[PDB]
Amino acid sequence: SALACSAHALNLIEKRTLDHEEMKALNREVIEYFKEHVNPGFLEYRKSVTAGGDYGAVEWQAGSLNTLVDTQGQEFIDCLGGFGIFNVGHRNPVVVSAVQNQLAKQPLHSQELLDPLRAMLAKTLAALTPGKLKYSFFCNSGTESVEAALKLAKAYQSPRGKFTFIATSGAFHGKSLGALSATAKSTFRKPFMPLLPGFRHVPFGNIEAMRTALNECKKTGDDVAAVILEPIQGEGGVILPPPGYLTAVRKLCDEFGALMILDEVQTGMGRTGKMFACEHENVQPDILCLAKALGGGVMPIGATIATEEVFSVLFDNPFLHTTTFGGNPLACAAALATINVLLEQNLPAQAEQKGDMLLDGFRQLAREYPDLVQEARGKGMLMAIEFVDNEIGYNFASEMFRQRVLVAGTLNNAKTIRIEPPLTLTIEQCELVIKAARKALAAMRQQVAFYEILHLPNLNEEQRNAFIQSLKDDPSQSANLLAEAKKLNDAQA
Amino acid sequence: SALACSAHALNLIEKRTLDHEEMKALNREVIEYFKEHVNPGFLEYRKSVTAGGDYGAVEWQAGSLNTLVDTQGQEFIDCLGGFGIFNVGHRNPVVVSAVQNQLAKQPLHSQELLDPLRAMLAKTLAALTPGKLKYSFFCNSGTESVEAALKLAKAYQSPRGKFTFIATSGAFHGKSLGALSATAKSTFRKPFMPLLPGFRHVPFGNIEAMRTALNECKKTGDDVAAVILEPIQGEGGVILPPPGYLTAVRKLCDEFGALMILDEVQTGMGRTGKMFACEHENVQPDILCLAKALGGGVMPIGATIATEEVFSVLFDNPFLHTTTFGGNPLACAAALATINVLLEQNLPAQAEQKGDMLLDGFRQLAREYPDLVQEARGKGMLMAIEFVDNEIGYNFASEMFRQRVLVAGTLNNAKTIRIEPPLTLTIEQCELVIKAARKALAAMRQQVAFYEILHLPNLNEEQRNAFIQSLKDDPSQSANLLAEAKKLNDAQA
Amino acid sequence: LAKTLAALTPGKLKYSFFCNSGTESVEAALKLAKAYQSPRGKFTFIATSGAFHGKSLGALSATAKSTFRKPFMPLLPGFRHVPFGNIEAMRTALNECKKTGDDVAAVILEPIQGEGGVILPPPGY
Repeated sequence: SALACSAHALNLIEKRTLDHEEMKALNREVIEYFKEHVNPGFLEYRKSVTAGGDYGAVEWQAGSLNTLVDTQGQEFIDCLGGFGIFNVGHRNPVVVSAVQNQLAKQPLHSQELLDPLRAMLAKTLAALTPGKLKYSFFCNSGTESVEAALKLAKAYQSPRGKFTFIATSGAFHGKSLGALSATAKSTFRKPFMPLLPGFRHVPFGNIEAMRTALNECKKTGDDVAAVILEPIQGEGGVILPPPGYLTAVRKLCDEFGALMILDEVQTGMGRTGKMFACEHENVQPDILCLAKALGGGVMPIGATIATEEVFSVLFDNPFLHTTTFGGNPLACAAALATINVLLEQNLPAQAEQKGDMLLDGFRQLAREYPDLVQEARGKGMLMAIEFVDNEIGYNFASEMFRQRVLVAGTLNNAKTIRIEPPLTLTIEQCELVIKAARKALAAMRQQVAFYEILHLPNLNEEQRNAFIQSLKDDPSQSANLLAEAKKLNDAQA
Repeated sequence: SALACSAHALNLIEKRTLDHEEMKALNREVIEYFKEHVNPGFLEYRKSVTAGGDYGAVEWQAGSLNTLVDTQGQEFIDCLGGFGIFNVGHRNPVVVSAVQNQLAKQPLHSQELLDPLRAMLAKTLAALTPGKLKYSFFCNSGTESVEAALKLAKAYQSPRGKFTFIATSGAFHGKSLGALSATAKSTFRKPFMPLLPGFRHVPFGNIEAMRTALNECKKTGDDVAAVILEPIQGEGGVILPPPGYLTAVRKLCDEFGALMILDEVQTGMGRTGKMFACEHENVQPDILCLAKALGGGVMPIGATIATEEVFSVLFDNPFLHTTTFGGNPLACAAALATINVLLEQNLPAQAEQKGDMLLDGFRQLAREYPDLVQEARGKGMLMAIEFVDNEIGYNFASEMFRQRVLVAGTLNNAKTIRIEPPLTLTIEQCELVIKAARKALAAMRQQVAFYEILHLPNLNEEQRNAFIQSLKDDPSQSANLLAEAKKLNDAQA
Repeated sequence: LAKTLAALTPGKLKYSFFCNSGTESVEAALKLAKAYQSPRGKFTFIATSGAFHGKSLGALSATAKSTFRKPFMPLLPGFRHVPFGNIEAMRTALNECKKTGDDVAAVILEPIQGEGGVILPPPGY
């Protein structure tokens, strides 16, 4: 019965530790259900099952601020941070109690009485945001964030006869039909077409291009309502735009009277060094999208902050754009807690020193294995290593998973991996990571070399065997023996 | 500073009671901020400020399961239930601890490791849902619910060459651009047009119409992908469709190979008498949208449950439709708690007896004041009273607000008011409500009559004064004195 | 005529369709491209700014002047304009569309923009 299934899951919430067969039990239901009620695919493409072991790595509870412990007790260092969620770490004590307090009083609002925390957050965000960004709208996610932004721009610009929206190729903005009209990857968009009419993509980091789009549209009577872009393409592979770009986009917008929308969903809340990435070039957008880390990894939340000139649209009919759960008290709680922590222990500043020590650490590794890595890149605690193959990439992401270091990448989309550990990552865990990636890079180089030695056609078995022998006895020579085998295979060529 | 504003709001979370000037202080910031950072409009159109009093009615904390207490200590009976959110009441002790437990372990997931509660919920929902509905997708709201539904239908039906979507006039489904393409009110849609191409509306409760839409589209090569409707139009004014309709829609769909999407966002989780409204006619949709009350008024959540045949689309590329926060552990917690409570204290069954005692109670009041009410209507604990004017309606919703009974309606959209108290409303509070609405209906009838006596043109001041005199001395004669004044005004006519 | 035109036209141009005007000309062209390319999953059409191709709703979707188009919008979905004589631009349009899953059905242009003011494109264009 559903009554049955509810209770069994209800008692498991209460349980805090597990007998080894209580574990086995669990992991087998959880795989069983994932296959029959969730998606069977996540069992196919995820690194938690491929490299799971005998059992998958089913989540259990948070370890420290930076660690995660599965149902077997294995503790993982999070260098994923839920793709930019866990900026203040897992269960940050300051956020968890702000939530638990608010939970004692009133978790959600009535929707009729002026709820106080939504004012306080709207206020704080006004304070925290650059230039004339004043009004906040509150939703539940990063996609609802962008949607409302699109709606604001729309309601603003359509009376002025402007309907077209420029977005950028490689841009991600959300999976809901409205945001998916601005999101750019082929794969994500094609099945659900036709999407919103009038969304046109230009290359990212290309101001010369965006002028031509804004101008062509002008000429043909399809004038641009708004331009929407991320400060850094996060999912897009940690693409950094050319210095001056965001500033130059900002003028270009101002020149053509087009609203500028900044999707700071993955670069907001101090990840890139500054509280908002658009502060590195000190650029003020007309609209700013926030989410993910705004909810301190405790709560889900999305905020849309805009200038007064733009948010005015909603003033005369405030019900034009509502949401049911948006701005609920205990989500509010969470953010104010997160906003407080970020300014107190001043973690944007931490983001920049840990963010360069790490990244440098990776582009060093990247010089030492140019045969497995094209490049590493990032800005503050948002960074990514680009491998040569998805084969290799998924092999890196997977290898370290076993070294109990949790990074990105799935079975297929894995050519470039992303490193996004909490901003609260210690200097001790910082090395432990670059160390783990060095071991990982060694072992892969071993395997890569290993095959290389085998299809050497001119090389005979007698010689090949000598190399394979010294390879296993000395994996350090994986590069030397290789060169010696290739040099030998060419000798008999 | 933002650091400053964060802390002040942070300490207020900690505070549990307020000195009367600590109150005054609060309510004035909260109004001040709402005007300068949230919306000034909500101060114009909401009943919390118009009828606020000297101060507005700023929320503070939950009272009992059915009561809410503002910053002045005034306790309100919730006959709104957050528009169908608070189905198991405010802070239902069983939900709050399931949440607080899960909060001690891990609030959000890593997105790499198989999270156990999302299996358990996916499982339970499979159990709880009629027919072949098997797979659940998890999002954050009611709008994200429908969006994914639209996306499932799309990804299913577009390979089969079907792109058009029929929705119904009066339908509400969400404010995000995708759902807003199916949502039907003019007001909500117009500013943001052009929306998704290929959405066509037909009248609700009209099977004769929907045949013609499905057939016309067939003829013209624009074959219907899916039909989407609510079992009852909730926001649409508690519109009940003709018996047999939902069943007859279900065949019509099956006949034209069109997917049937049921928006049980506001009629789900036991409000109408059954766990899902589509069980009264025992109809199984291809897709089912859930939200609101699924989160036990503690958490925000949305679920999209579908048949295997349909959810298969996502199997081969499970990342086609993801969301960042969807299915997070502590939202999961909340639902399983809510699902458990609803089956335990068997509250759908409570919904039907309280839902008829109330509603009958209103259509009685409705016979006694036919000059202020056209009709009352509902199905289980979803019900609404329809007045004659928005003037009158906002006057009812507002009047009772002061009688500390919290109902729907805003300053303008208020012709029909909705009654949606928690399913945990006691029989004692049940009368207290019908009583409060009787007082309210009296006082309005007084005022209505009062003006009626004044523009009686043939009536002189001397006579008019006698009526006004007895009116104030005996408001019960408001009907009698009126008839006597009108009869007198006609005597001098 | 179908024969003669086959003779008169360069390369593998073989079949002629006959209509009544210059606008009906382009419309059918758009229709041919469409019926050809939509089974192959290609729906977008690149045209050029300054281009004139016709005043009927289909051709007017490819015609480019603001004045001529605005009152009758919304026109055919999926028509995007690039500057004329700019091969560097048209690559980016064809490529951006590729990336976003909106692959280009056909590109339509005049050899010289006539009404467009006798615009001559760069040699090689």
